[PDB]
Amino acid sequence: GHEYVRHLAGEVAKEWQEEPLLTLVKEIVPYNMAHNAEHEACDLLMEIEQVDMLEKDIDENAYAKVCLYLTSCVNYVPEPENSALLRCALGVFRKFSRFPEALRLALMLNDMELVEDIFTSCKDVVVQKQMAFMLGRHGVFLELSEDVEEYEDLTEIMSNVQLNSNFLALARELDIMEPKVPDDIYKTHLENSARMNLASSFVNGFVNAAFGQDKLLTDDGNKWLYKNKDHGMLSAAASLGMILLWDVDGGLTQIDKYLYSSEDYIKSGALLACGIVNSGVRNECDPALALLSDYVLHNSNTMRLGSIFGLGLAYAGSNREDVLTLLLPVMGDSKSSMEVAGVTALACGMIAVGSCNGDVTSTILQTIMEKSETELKDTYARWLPLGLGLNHLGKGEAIEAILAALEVVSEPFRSFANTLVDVCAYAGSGNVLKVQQLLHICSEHFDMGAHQGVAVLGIALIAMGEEIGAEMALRTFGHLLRYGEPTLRRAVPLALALISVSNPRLNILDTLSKFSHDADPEVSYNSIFAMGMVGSGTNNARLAAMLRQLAQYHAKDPNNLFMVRLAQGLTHLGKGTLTLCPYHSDRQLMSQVAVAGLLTVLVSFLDVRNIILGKSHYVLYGLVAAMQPRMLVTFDEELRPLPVSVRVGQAVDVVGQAGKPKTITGFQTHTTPVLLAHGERAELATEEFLPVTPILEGFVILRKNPNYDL
Amino acid sequence: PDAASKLPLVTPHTQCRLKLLKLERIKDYLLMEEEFIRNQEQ
Amino acid sequence: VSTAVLSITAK
Amino acid sequence: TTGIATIEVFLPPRLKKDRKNLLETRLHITGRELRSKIAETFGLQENYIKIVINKKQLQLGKTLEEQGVAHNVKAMVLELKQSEEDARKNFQLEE
Amino acid sequence: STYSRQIKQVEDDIQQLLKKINELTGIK
Repeated sequence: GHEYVRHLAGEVAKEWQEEPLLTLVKEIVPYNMAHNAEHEACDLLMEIEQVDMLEKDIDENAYAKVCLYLTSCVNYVPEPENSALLRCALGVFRKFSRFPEALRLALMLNDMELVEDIFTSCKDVVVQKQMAFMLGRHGVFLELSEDVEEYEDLTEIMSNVQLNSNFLALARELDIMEPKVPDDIYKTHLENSARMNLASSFVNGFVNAAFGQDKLLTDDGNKWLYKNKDHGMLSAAASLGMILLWDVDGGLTQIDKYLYSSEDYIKSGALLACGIVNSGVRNECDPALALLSDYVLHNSNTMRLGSIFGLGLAYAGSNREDVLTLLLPVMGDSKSSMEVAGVTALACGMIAVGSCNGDVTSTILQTIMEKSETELKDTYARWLPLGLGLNHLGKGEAIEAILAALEVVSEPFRSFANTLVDVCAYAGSGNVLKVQQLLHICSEHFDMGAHQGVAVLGIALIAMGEEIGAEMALRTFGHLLRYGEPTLRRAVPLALALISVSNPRLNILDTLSKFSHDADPEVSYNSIFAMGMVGSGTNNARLAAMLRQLAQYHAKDPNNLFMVRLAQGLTHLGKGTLTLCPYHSDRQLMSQVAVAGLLTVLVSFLDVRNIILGKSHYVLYGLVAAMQPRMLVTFDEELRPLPVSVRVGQAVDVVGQAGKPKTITGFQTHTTPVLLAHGERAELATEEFLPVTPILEGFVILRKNPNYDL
Repeated sequence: PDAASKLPLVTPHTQCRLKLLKLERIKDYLLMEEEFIRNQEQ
Repeated sequence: VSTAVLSITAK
Repeated sequence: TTGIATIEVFLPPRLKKDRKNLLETRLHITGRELRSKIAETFGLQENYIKIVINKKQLQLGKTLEEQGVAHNVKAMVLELKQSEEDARKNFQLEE
Repeated sequence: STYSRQIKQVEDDIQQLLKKINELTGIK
């Protein structure tokens, strides 16, 4: 009897927590495999904690269902069951020679040795090519050995040196090579100062990002570059490197003209542009380390400001020893201002994000200790914990000692640093206990309440792991905005932007539009920038209409108008071909570099009045670290483009129900060089080709199906 | 529909550990919401 | 009031 | 071998050539000489390109040995829109 | 259906908590 054995398995699971039991489970599990009730068998081993021998009893016809069920349960179970579940599912995948999806789980585990072992064990060169594509998208690089066959192509794929050419191939394919002037975004003719020039420079950088062509800077841009004034003249030059993103040869050619300027602002903006150009792509000759290294100890603080941030963006998520050893002494330098120390913290955190680097942590802690309380009152000091927090991004319980080291620090900076590092350690984990602690922090009303904004941001930074926590945190953010103190509610728009970046869902956009025209100027700026961030790179027509209406409303307010222009530039990022979402591979893999960049921008937005609206708007270029293309290329065995027919539609959960359910709904058929919106999956419409990886995102390699045309 | 009380759609429909975990996450966030609101109202 | 007992801390 | 260092030169992709090229040379030759050599053998203008060598910048005035170059080091070639001497001039005019 | 009683209890708790949230926050 099926019901009797189900009840027996339930009773066995109940009494295990309280010899023949092993025989009972070893007989029940194959039955559930036979009668297609895989998830009940998975629950059995999950309860009695013997998921080890579940692998031995898996057949070819059911590995996908058990793997998907085990992986989907990880986001909602705490440690140490996360590691056990990931390793069991990875072992099941490896036993079945499904190398790409095993590498996905290894990247989830953040086990570098396991990733290298999976990459090396596979014998299929094409499968290794696809896995190198996933590694390059994730920002993970393996130092392969020379005896490995096809070393050059594998390293080139992992280093993303071909990303720029493929992106330009898309742009030519979608005939969107034409540059867009910021006036095309503003559409001021339909409407019935240095700040606006800086806003237009930022829009010009955002819209034409990674395209390499521009009607306003690739021409004789000295007129436009000098049209800005003072520190805005900093960012415009840096924007010139944003158009040439991922193009470390052409971009550095177009930036070198500005490296000879007698003006410090243009020179350091161009240094930051050189750093931006090298972001993502991993060149072997290290051009960014060659150009920006000589200006990290310059007399001018602007020289250092551009150079350190450029080097951090270029080598973000790399954990390079040479760059870190070159950047660490900048913190303790006497001539380094608190701005330079904060930007050094940001760069060092971005370079060694999620690596728990000992030198970075020790140097940041020493810098924090040496600063006096009056110095710690400076808001740029807030970047020091962030670089520390980025050092331990997603590590979890590895910050306790660091927390102890932070106990001696004086308040209120001690509370701010503690909250920031505690949040960063549990980023993308969904730990409801940590979110409960953050809500406890946000509960107490109060200078004194600086860390409350960080706690509000951290609620989103933890709940971003999966959709259930995301929507629940949306409700929590509504409550915080209703009941919070003004310092509490100035960060809620930033949390909304973080939790739904490049995902312009209607409810969040409406919530931000309600608070866009708010009495408090800071929450208004944050709400407008969050409207820009939420629909960043989506080319949302409705969001563009709201932003144009806001520009009409905020015409007389320079700060609000600047924020509106920034949001408009973000909405049309990369002409709709780029995304800032830190989650890829069906929103299951968290890119530490993207999270680092988003944090660098959003935490700095907690002082939008003095940082973003002041002389430090260049920190917006941290979004470059999070700039990835919403990609779908099908390549042949020799990496040449292969136009194929695919069906693109909103992703549908498959776990649970049996059969072969449709994974997409409301789909349409397009040729493969197409852009995927957030939450949109793509599947091969025909059976002519077999993808190397199940996930049809980024660069995908297709093989000829022998069964087709039998 | 019911506006504020739109809860996320839990999957799968079949009763299993995964659905229990998703529903418990929803319950945890609702409990945290209740605590926060009861603290802020007073 | 009293710390709400979440599912995780129930152990 | 025999004072021969094969620099691993990385050319720009706009010149559709081999991505990685070996170039053997002696070590006490000056940076200007090295720049001229990579200009001539790979067909580029001597004064219109910049060499990034050993993760640093090529010091034209100084010889290769004092820059710390060695065997199998990598050198990336960057093309220039304006030459290194007239760019400063026209930017000084653009003041 | 070993979690049927647990799922039912959690769903009832969810509904009670949602009703309490609506009562405290107003929305009527």
